[PDB]
Amino acid sequence: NLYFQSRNFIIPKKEIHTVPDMGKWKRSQAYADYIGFILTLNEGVKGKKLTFEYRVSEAIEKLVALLNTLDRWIDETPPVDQPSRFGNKAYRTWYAKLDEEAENLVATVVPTHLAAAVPEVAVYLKESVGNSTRIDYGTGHEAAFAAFLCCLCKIGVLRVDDQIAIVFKVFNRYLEVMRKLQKTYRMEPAGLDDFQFLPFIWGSSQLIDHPYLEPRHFVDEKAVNENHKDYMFLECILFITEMKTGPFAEHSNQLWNISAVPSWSKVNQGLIRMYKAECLEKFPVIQHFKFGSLLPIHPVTS
Repeated sequence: NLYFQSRNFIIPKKEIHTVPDMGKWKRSQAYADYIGFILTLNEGVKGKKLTFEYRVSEAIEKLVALLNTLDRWIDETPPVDQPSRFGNKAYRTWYAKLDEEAENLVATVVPTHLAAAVPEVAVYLKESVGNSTRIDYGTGHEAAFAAFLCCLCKIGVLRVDDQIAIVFKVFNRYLEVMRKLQKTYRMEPAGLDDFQFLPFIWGSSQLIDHPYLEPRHFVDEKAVNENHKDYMFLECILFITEMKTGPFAEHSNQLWNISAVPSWSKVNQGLIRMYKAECLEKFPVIQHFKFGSLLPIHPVTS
């Protein structure tokens, strides 16, 4: 992609200020590029297990290392006894470290000739792990992580051969770290799932045309337990059953209803529509999205 020193980068800022601003978002270059990216990754993983032998580049290993740094800091930042009954205030300590170190982290991944991109790209990383004031996490934070990855593709740090690894290695790791934050700091949800959305899209794509596992099986704990290592969708269900009390039909009714859909292809197609409507076109969710040079607010070009 960008082989020569590049300097025209912009610190991303909010542009969806009120509900009327949703039109400029839907027409934006950023939206087109973002949904394009999600769908490109969705096609790439179709029919493949997490154990598929995919290419792992240096950039991918550096991204995993960046996530491991975040994980280490959780370990270094234990929960505290506190008066409040919701999220644990140690999250704020952990978040402060990420906020101060985000550019340094991103610089481990971005080559020298793209140094000027780091401040722009790091804003997406900073925005992808929850809210320090509320100690909550939602699908807007997840979207910020996907936007971070998208930026790295846009500047050529990640390439087309990396697309399986982006989902199966990097995003997969990110979800592990997010689950650890959610559980360790008792984060509140900021609906399909309390916290996530994308892994259900990419995960259902893995299972398209599966010869044995059908959507009805994801609400069978034994099928989940026996197959979760191969399938991101099933790993998400396992986390829910660990986190929630009582019958699945009652605590996760949307997913329960989805388990009745006849095929994973139809699950995938439906989840894409649902994501666009309930995340990307939902002001309270997507108002968080920031726009710079790489994911810009200007109308999409032809």
